[PDB]
Amino acid sequence: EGVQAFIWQEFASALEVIPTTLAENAGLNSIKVVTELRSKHENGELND
Amino acid sequence: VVYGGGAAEVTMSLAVSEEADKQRGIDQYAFRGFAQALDTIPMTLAENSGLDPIGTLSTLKS
Repeated sequence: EGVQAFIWQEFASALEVIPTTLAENAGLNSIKVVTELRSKHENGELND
Repeated sequence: VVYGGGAAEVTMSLAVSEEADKQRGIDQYAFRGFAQALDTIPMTLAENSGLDPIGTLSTLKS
């Protein structure tokens, strides 16, 4: 609950460009792929 | 007739983000972009007036 926290939200959002770039190079839709990254990670803590 | 002063922009912005929560599809980020784009005019008024933009939009949104 601070302005430093609002910067950390943008820090977390901008860090997701690496799997987004992998989706565009592979031709897959980034939102469909990144939606699966969000769907499997709450249970899968690593190696996903 | 409508009351301006940044009220027309923010009142049209929060509803678009609310619709995106159930109308997700592929265009979920498209509604979020238009919701954030409408709020820029209040932030433009915050820059010219010399006030904190984040505190202003946080108080108006809440």
